[PDB]
Amino acid sequence: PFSVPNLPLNTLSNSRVPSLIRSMMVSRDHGQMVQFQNGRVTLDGQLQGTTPTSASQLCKIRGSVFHANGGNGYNLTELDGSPYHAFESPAPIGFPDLGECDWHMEASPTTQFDTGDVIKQINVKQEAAFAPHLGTIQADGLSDVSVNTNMIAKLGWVSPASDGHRGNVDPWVIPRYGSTAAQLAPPIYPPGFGEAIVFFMSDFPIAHGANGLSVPCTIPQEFVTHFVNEQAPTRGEAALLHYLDPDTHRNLGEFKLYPEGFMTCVPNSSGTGPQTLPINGVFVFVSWVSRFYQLKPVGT
Amino acid sequence: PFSVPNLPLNTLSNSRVPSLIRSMMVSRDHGQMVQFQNGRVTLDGQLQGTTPTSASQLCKIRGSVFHANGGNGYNLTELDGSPYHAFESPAPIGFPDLGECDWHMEASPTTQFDTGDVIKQINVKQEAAFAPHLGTIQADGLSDVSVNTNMIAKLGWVSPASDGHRGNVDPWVIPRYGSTLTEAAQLAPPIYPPGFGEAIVFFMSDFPIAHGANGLSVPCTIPQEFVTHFVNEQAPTRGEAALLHYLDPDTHRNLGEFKLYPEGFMTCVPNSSGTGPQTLPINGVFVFVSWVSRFYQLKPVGT
Ligand SMILES: OC[C@H]1O[C@H](O[C@@H]2[C@@H](O)[C@H](O)O[C@H](CO)[C@@H]2O)[C@H](O)[C@@H](O)[C@H]1O
Repeated sequence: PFSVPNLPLNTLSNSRVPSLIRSMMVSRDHGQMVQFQNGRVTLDGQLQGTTPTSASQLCKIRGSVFHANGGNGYNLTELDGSPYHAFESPAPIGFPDLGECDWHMEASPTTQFDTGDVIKQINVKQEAAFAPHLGTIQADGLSDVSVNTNMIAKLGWVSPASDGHRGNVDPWVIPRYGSTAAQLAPPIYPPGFGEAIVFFMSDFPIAHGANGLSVPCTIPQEFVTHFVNEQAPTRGEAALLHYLDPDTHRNLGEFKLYPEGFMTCVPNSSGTGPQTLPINGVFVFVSWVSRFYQLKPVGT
Repeated sequence: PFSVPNLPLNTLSNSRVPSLIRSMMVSRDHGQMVQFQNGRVTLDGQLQGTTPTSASQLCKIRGSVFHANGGNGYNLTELDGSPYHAFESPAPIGFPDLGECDWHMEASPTTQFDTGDVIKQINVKQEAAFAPHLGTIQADGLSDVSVNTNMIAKLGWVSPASDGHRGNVDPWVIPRYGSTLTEAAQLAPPIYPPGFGEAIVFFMSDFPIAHGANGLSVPCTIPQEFVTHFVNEQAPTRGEAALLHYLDPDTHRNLGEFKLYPEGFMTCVPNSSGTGPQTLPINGVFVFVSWVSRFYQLKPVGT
């Protein structure tokens, strides 16, 4: 039988950045289509895009340093050191999906070292030499690292594109994985009947973010892990959820979780919808309903 | 009904550092006693020490910058910004438990910013002014940050203690959480091997460690996703130990027997050499078999 975690949202992680859920929101400006590659999972527990099981795999890169004429960078592997297979994902699992911005990362050797001198602040730009699908990315800060040095890089902060084609960091945009083409997790659309996609918002270090520090995702990481663990057969077109008060277990709103692993509500006329709900509530599965089951409006 | 995650180990996180499980081991040198404060949970889902629900809360510090008595640091809060209550727990939830080393962290404001110039490389030393239990730590790299600037710091790497009292980083050692007596601090209790040839199973992950006693390796007593699972399930503990099989999901073979105790740690009986689970593959899955007595004798594991 299908279930969602009985865990308060404010204790759970974003599925695109390793950061606690701070709020829920709907977006009129950005909610018409998203194609996030992290936080992508079916309700019967099939991982999609670059989505890992663990939050500890999120926004990390592993590779061997290459030195090329007018570029240095990484020949990419999976985080565990094993080969990257194109038949599995558009990039190695846990690869960041924050498109069209600079990635400021801390890179360390995957071999035992004595001193912090071998730890490098690197900058990955999304320009011509950004080709994760082809297994190669260019990175600044590697000029003094020996060729074939194996390193793990962890995303620290993001800033506007070095080439200046954008003024801000747009956390709704995914990368262009590179091609000469990647099998992306499919686009998510609001399915009609006044329904808006629910976004789980977390703060991440972003210089000039369109929404300041806020990064949206379509499902908490611990929900991803739960579905992968349970492998519950999908026995309906949508799973009806209640968002409960953690003290009283009283119903604060109705939500539909679709087989494609994203969630919707109908926001109240006023505007905000789930944004006015408290963030220490718990989702509970009620029953399977049709994809045209009409939800009561949520919020003020 | 009690269960453990049906997920391969190599896809799961260490519960002390946010890093994938690379191997299992028993420890002759360190396995007689551990008192890790992260990865601490009962089988019926009670969090202990500083253990968070989420791997994303691990090895993070949140606080407001102070300048006092020629030393700079943080008045600590919980990671969600809510107040840290002193004299109640060893430290805020997710606070690192890597004792007697320097913590090199990246600190960023919890308020929107325009430039990366506000992002600071800080060093937290475990010296006289390291008092997380009292809700205060000192850090190098904060002299140029305005008083009351609210920041989250994320652990990047650790190195030997600046004061030189130790030559390497020992990842088996927990912090001294103030000038308070360890007995008066509200620590998750010590874990002992329970007898009958049983050794504590340690889940090993690589973390960026300069001059580590075990190189990059950090041990923990349970995968983070196991912690979350027990907190979610709240399964009543109906036995003295939970018997597990470690299965190869590809070959359909039982690779070894393990006992998971109510205190949330796992044991095996290692072979004569004492290498035990270290030779097992890391892509296996644990499954709950049944509740057994503390005297239930396990088949030896390894080579
Ligand atoms: O050995 C203690 C200490 O080592 C590093 O500090 C050294 C410093 O002692 C030396 O004089 O200069 C180098 C070059 O930058 C380092 O700053 C670590 O930084 C420190 O955390 C501690 O591990």
